Amino acid sequence: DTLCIGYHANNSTDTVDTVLEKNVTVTHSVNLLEDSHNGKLCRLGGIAPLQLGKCNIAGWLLGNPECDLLLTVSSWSYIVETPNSDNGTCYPGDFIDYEELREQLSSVSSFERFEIFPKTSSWPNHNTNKGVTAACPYAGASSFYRNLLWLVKKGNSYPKLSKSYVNNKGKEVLVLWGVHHPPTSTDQQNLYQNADAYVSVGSSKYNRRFTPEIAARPKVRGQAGRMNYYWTLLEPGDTITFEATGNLVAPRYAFALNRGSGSGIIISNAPVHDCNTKCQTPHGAINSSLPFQNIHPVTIGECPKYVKSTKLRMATGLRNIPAR
Amino acid sequence: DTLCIGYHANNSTDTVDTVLEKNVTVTHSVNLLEDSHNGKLCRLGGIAPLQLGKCNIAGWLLGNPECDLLLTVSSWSYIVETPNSDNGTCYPGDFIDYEELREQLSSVSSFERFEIFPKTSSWPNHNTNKGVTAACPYAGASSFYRNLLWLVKKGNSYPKLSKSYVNNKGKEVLVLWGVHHPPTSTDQQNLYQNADAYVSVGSSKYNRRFTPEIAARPKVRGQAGRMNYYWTLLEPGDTITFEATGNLVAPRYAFALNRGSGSGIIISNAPVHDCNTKCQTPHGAINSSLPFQNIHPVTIGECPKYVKSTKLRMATGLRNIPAR
Amino acid sequence: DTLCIGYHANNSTDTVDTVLEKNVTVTHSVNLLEDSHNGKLCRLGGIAPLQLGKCNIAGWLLGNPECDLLLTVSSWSYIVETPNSDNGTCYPGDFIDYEELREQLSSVSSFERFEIFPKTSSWPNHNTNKGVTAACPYAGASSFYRNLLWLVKKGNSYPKLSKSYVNNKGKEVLVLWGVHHPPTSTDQQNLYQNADAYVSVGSSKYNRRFTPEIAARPKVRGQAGRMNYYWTLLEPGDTITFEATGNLVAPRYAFALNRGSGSGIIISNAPVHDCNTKCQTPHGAINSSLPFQNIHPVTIGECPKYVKSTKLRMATGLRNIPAR
Amino acid sequence: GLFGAIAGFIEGGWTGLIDGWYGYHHQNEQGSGYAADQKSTQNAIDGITNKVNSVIEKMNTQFTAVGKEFNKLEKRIENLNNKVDDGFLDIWTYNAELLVLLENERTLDFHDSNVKNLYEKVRSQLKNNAKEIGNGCFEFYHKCDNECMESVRNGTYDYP
Amino acid sequence: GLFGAIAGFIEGGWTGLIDGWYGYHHQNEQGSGYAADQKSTQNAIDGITNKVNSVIEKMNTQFTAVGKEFNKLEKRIENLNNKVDDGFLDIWTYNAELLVLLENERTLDFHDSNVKNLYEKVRSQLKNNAKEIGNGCFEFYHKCDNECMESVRNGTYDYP
Amino acid sequence: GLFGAIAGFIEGGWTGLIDGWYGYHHQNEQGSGYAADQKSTQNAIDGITNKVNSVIEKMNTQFTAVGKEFNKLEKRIENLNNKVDDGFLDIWTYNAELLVLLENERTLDFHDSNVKNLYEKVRSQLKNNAKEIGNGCFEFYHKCDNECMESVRNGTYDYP
Ligand SMILES: CC(=O)N[C@@H]1[C@@H](O)[C@H](O)[C@@H](CO)O[C@@H]1O
Ligand SMILES: CC(=O)N[C@@H]1[C@@H](O)[C@H](O)[C@@H](CO)O[C@@H]1O
Ligand SMILES: CC(=O)N[C@@H]1[C@@H](O)[C@H](O)[C@@H](CO)O[C@@H]1O
Ligand SMILES: CC(=O)N[C@@H]1[C@@H](O)[C@H](O)[C@@H](CO)O[C@@H]1O
Ligand SMILES: CC(=O)N[C@@H]1[C@@H](O)[C@H](O)[C@@H](CO)O[C@@H]1O
Ligand SMILES: CC(=O)N[C@@H]1[C@@H](O)[C@H](O)[C@@H](CO)O[C@H]1O
Ligand SMILES: CC(=O)N[C@@H]1[C@@H](O)[C@H](O)[C@@H](CO)O[C@H]1O
Ligand SMILES: CC(=O)N[C@@H]1[C@@H](O)[C@H](O)[C@@H](CO)O[C@H]1O
Ligand SMILES: CC(=O)N[C@@H]1[C@@H](O)[C@H](O)[C@@H](CO)O[C@H]1O
Repeated sequence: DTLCIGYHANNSTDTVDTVLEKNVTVTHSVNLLEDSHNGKLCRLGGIAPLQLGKCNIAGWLLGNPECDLLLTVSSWSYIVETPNSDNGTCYPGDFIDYEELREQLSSVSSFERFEIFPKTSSWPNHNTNKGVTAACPYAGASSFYRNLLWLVKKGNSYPKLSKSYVNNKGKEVLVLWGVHHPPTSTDQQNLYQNADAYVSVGSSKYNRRFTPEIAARPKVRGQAGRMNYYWTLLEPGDTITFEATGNLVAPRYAFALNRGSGSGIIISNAPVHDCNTKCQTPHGAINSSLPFQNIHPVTIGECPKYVKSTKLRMATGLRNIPAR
Repeated sequence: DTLCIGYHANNSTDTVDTVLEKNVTVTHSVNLLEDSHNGKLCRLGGIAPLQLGKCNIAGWLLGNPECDLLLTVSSWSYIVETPNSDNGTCYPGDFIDYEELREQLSSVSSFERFEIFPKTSSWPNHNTNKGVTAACPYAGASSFYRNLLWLVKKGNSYPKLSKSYVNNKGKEVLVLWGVHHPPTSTDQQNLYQNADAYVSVGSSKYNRRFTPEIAARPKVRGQAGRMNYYWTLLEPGDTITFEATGNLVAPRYAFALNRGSGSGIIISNAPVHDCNTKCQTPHGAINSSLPFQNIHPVTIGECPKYVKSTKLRMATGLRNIPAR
Repeated sequence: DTLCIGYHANNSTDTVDTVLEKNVTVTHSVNLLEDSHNGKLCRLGGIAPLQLGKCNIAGWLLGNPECDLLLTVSSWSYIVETPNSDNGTCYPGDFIDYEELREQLSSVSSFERFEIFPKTSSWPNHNTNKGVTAACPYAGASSFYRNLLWLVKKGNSYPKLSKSYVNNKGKEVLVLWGVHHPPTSTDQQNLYQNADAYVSVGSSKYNRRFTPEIAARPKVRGQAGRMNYYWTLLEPGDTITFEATGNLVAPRYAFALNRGSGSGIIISNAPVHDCNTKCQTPHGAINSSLPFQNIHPVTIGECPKYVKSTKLRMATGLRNIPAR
Repeated sequence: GLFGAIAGFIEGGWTGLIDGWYGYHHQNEQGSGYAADQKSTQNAIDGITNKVNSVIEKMNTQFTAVGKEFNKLEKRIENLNNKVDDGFLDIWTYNAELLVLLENERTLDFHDSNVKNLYEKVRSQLKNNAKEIGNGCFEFYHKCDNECMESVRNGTYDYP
Repeated sequence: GLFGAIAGFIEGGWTGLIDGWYGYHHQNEQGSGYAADQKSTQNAIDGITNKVNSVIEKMNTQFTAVGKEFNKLEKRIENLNNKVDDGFLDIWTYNAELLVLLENERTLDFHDSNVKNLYEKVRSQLKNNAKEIGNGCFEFYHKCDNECMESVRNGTYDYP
Repeated sequence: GLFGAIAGFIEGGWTGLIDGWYGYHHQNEQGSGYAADQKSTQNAIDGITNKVNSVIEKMNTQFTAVGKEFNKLEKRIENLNNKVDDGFLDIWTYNAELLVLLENERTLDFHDSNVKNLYEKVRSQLKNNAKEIGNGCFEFYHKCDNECMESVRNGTYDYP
């Protein structure tokens, strides 16, 4: 009669590495690295992402004519830009503190767009219909940004304008505007009469003055002139005042922002899809319990810690010695 | 006759966790995590901290009327701001590179305040008594910053002024000043006569020109105008020159700084107290030999490495098996 | 007859530390920490480094008169500045976004210097020979930057100049220029006639206007006036246009850059030497296979991971018990 | 093996044993077969389970982490930001692999130690009533029947 | 136990022993009691002391570390700065807990190993002059008096 | 020693042995000397080699890493950049020393375990044909000649 003491073994092929030996077959192990995604852009918190498509944040906020599709969107789980998001500022110029605005939008889950300065009633003494350009076309015809209003002189007169807005939206209000710069003093006069105009913008915390900078610059989209874009976040209860004797591209629509942490902007060519997830990456959604993933470092929602690893298997059983 | 080999055991209740088993009672252990403080703001190096109280760095350096208490302080172990440090720039305006100045003050252990431009002798041709405002009150009456001098025209004349200072303090000298911006050209003339004034400041390394920006802005503390604040650190032996034809809020007092690493600014509501410590945190002082602490990440002096841990006990003895 | 089981031992004196015991003599070990260098600045990729010597990036790019030695250099493995690299902007002034330019040069392995605006043919209507100053001397005589051209009025006339350049170098082109600021309106007229001049620079993406800022500033190198320096990277195919009615220090030479990652600028007093290496540090070259080094954190090429360690020896053999 | 048991003095494993990691074979008159040692196998399962959970606990969850843009004159901070992202990325990848690498060694040794102990336990139970054949087998002297084998397993056996 | 001694073949501890971690009981004619093994206990104390000190050495002291302010147009660097603070905070918390967690295991095994070795040492000293009862006890054959017990302890005993 | 062998029940090393880390002495009639145990020594060399390589693998190569300049109004980012450089510098120095410190302990225990196992292996080979003297020596009963010793080494011996 005999009694032996031994240990388990099986047909497992699982392998793990150790300090002293590589490729050791084990009886049981757990993979800690997630490496699969559905290659689709899904919704988080049951809300679809905002697909800017051919437009970029600039084109969206300013209202580039090629972004009308986005006009009715006002809430999203995250913003998506693509490798072909080129429609931004159709009229050549500098967008001041643009990256900063993008950073700001990263914590905005939605807004209430409103006509801060109604077009048909806010400018009794200035023309509001000739503000179009071939640089910002729509349906082949000259047009302009949907959220700004290019004001020009009325009957050879551009009186000092003064327009203010008091914020009672109970939240931050994003106000955008522009300053135009004709290529010649002749154009400066055709558009605004006043040779030496200025634009002035101010609130309790914002204060800035702008001067036309007349000069011909290399043409871009047919324009030798330039148009600079500005923005500011007006606080609840504060007031913003615009004063100008020419060159002001006035705000038309503005946005009352709703903050809602846990969001951002991502660049992806992955297709949006009727689907849900708790974790989203530029390549597609992850659906896993594993502590790690090597899909992508950029992530949105509840996800596994990104890591450059190719393999991360932890041994649970023992060395497998079937000796068959 | 028998001889057995055994191990210690006792009434210890200490517990520690291990990779394989949680909550293991041990015979001896050492707690490595410090989690106690005296909830008081004490002095380091035998020097009291500078309690700005209701004022903030701006109010302190500019000399806001509500900060007279700080006037006689010129050395500290660290600066303290509270949740109620609101008295800063009583006159609405932008304080340029303010955060940077704060960063600069973080390595200043003391200074020698001096009247760089004596009020009663540096401005023979300009008025030095009408520079007050209801925005910076004191004892109910209109007043102004203690360390600046608001210069205005004298008998309907504001001659080009030119004032220079050569630094022989043998150390950096912090010079602060302002540029005023009336809301209307009428006020521009009442205050400075010259419609098109300018302020010019220069040293061997600093060089900047300022232009009045006239315009009515939303009122703040009753002011539709604005006042911008500037500063620069004049190097030993260098010279700073002020030239202006109006709108200059001249320096009155300046500071010769003494650097002394190992200090900073903290925000706290903990009360200052007649006490000493080698380690200070916004919640209170630490007095420990332990390698860690989970009191606060912000620290001043010699302190234990901050960590998010709740427990960090290291086993020294062995598993306690009293088997009573 | 006896048979014993034992272990190796020898005359080794190697020591290593362990969690439980310090200074343990071992039979075999490997040092993982490299701590030796040749104290020389050698070439990488078989290319010598650019030794700015007494000049700094500014002096080099602008062409300070004391840096003629660097004129014929156009390719390097890395740039070297010394504790005595003081020759930069000989004419007092501000060099805008200077650090940024330095950062840009860090990935430039070489360039093709060319005369963007030939001196003897680009300015028919302005003087091109009186642009020298005692602040930028050469051979005791007044001179100026080799890569810029200080234009002044011709026969009491300074017509509006307009000069453009189209980039076909098939790569980024670094264009540098300056804006002069006389100390008095008298000098403003002696130099440029026009009391109210302006300089304008533009491309598809760059757009900026400059105004003379007349004022006497503390003298530096004899100058009460100032000269600000600017630059921009003109993209392939783009065009840069200069327009001015005075005060423009025009570009003379520019640089077509060649990017070539894996390089940078270092500060060192180590001597350049006819030698090669795959790893370079400010103290000297490293030639090792070891995973670590404590020579210097700044490194260029293929090097061991820097670390603050003094010793890093790993035990391979066993505890050495010779018991002699 | 660090403890000389697994793949050591007990050369191989039993594909036959299928109720645990550690067990006995036994070849009595009444018959043969395999039987797993619950006591052992369970304490091991608990320990390993607690180990894997402890590892996962130490690693944090990745929440919203998106990029930032920088303009043409912010190359220095663009790089600083990049240096920080790669920085922590390399740190955590290092931590994850190194932790797993080191614990795999510890886990295997753990099993080796368990087999070893199960043996020594059984050994001191039988004492003189059997001899050590090798390969972790004990050849009895007093013919051990089925209920006798079981007594060795549950540690009751008891017989000087 | 990794070495099968503590909480293993020597089921419990002696609240009675109070001069060290490892010791002997002994029940001679002259009387009973407990006695700690200095040699063992001290080498352990030295090792553990050196261990704790080594851990503390690896962790650095926290000096002046205060925040920074950023204005409304510096949200990107404010976040970069925040990402760096949380970054290292999580790294060090990880390092501190993981180090302690892992060394606690090692420390317990260390003690287990020490008890185990003390036994085997005593065992090979007595050889035939006594038998292994279990629970780490040796029952003598040649009546071992008080000064005889002591000889076993200080490792002098010596008697084939 | 963690396994009680090296510097334990086998007090010292043999400067005489010079073909490996582990070996036998042997004192037969025909003569004495030393002989290294390839099987053992090699498996150890492989393991240690694999260990050192694995450590080096985990550490990355340092490529071009140069400083950045900041003007007088960029002290905040200059410091942020400095906090990041020192930050990772302290992390990696920590990782490097701590890794080496901990593996040195493991390596020494590894050797200790190997000596211990070589002994137990030899021991169970000789069984009754010799006695355990101590210091890891076996005194034979049946006079073991040179080719007899060799049989013990290559594990052939075999003789109940
Ligand atoms: C309104 C506007 O911006 N127009 C252009 C359009 O002409 C161009 O084809 C497109 C893609 O290049 O970008 C913009 O949409
Ligand atoms: C000199 C000055 O700044 N005065 C105001 C004071 O009137 C106000 O009550 C306080 C807090 O609201 O802020 C400032 O101290
Ligand atoms: C300030 C404080 O509360 N610390 C005291 C310290 O002064 C004193 O020397 C020590 C003596 O036990 O106790 C605490 O450490
Ligand atoms: C022209 C120029 O900027 N070079 C200067 C030179 O003028 C000066 O005399 C010397 C001493 O500091 O340093 C540089 O060589
Ligand atoms: C050659 C020249 O320009 N002379 C100056 C000299 O007067 C001055 O003392 C020195 C240090 O600043 O720099 C230059 O050498
Ligand atoms: C037609 C027009 O509007 N101009 C360009 C056109 O040259 C280009 O082909 C097109 C597609 O990239 O993008 C437009 O912006
Ligand atoms: C998003 C997805 O496809 N993953 C699914 C999840 O939706 C579902 O709630 C869960 C239930 O077990 O199983 C996951 O695999
Ligand atoms: C009298 C005075 O100057 N202090 C006022 C105080 O009355 C008011 O409640 C507070 C509200 O913010 O603002 C302070 O400036
Ligand atoms: C720069 C130097 O002298 N070091 C050389 C190195 O270039 C060479 O790769 C190595 C092995 O070939 O030998 C070193 O001595």
